[PDB]
Amino acid sequence: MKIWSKEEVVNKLHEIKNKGYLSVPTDMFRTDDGVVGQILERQFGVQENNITLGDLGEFELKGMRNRKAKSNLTLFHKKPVAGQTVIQIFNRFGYVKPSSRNPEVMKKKLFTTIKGGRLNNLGLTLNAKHASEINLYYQDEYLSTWDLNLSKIEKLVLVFAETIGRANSPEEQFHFTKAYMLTEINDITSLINDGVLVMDLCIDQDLSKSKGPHDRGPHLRIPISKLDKLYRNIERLL
DNA sequence: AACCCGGAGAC
DNA sequence: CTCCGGGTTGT
Ligand SMILES: [Ca+2]
Ligand SMILES: [Ca+2]
Ligand SMILES: [Cl-]
Repeated sequence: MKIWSKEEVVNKLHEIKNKGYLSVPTDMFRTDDGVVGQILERQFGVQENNITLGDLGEFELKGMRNRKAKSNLTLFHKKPVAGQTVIQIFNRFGYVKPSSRNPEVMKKKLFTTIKGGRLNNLGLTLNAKHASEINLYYQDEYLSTWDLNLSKIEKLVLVFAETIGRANSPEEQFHFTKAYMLTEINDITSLINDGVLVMDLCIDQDLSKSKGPHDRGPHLRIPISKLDKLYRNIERLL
């Protein structure tokens, strides 16, 4: 694994921007929102996930399309340590609905954003006692507990891409034009409780093809507009 | 299994 | 806010 110095990251980001629009190799294409991140990883020579460290060593690397209205940033995934499993949650709260991409395919889905301070429309909410005790509730009923490790996201390199071509098509291209270094992370207990950080569940199941469920892992996420609540220092790199 | 990489539109 | 995907890794 290469450990990238800050100066090496800054230099590489300028080189990447100077390359202009980057294309998706045919062998890579798989109708995938995450392709922006795969392309960015290639530029940094990131060959596999490391269980211990952020992609670049000291820093974790994240790419995003620069949409006018931006989806949340996914920080990492983690299964609950205790209580109901994600599959047990899916069994109870999932709902039958056609695929959004292919209307002829029937699915069972649970795509829901859960946060502190509020019940969502499915009755789900979070609270936190410590960063190591984040609890999922349905109304006043305790379901599950997460013990989250934030080590890998202590420092981030976040890079934004402009796009040309249809989203998730083989012709989509990416020009990485802006980047930020985010450091000095805050304790997350209050951020969970106040609904700044959120948890997404992203489980579905292809019923038409008689397949088993696909749990993508509970996602800890944050809106880009609220990153200054998570990190005390945000520096423009590119 | 349990992680990895990321999205959209309505009001 | 509700609602939404594509993978590989570890057993
Ligand atoms: Ca990684
Ligand atoms: Ca990453
Ligand atoms: Cl689980």
